[PDB]
Amino acid sequence: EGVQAFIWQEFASALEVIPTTLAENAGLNSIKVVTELRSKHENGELND
Amino acid sequence: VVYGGGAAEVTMSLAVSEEADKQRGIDQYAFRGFAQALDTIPMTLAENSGLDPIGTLSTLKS
Repeated sequence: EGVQAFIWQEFASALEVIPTTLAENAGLNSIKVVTELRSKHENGELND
Repeated sequence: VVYGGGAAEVTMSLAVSEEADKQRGIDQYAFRGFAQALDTIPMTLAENSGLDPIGTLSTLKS
């Protein structure tokens, strides 16, 4: 609950460009792929 | 007739983000972009007036 926290939200959002770039190079839709990254990670803590 | 002063922009912005929560599809980020784009005019008024933009939009949104 601070302005430093609002910067950390943008820090977390901008860090997701690496799997987004992998989706565009592979031709897959980034939102469909990144939606699966969000769907499997709450249970899968690593190696996903 | 409508009351301006940044009220027309923010009142049209929060509803678009609310619709995106159930109308997700592929265009979920498209509604979020238009919701954030409408709020820029209040932030433009915050820059010219010399006030904190984040505190202003946080108080108006809440």
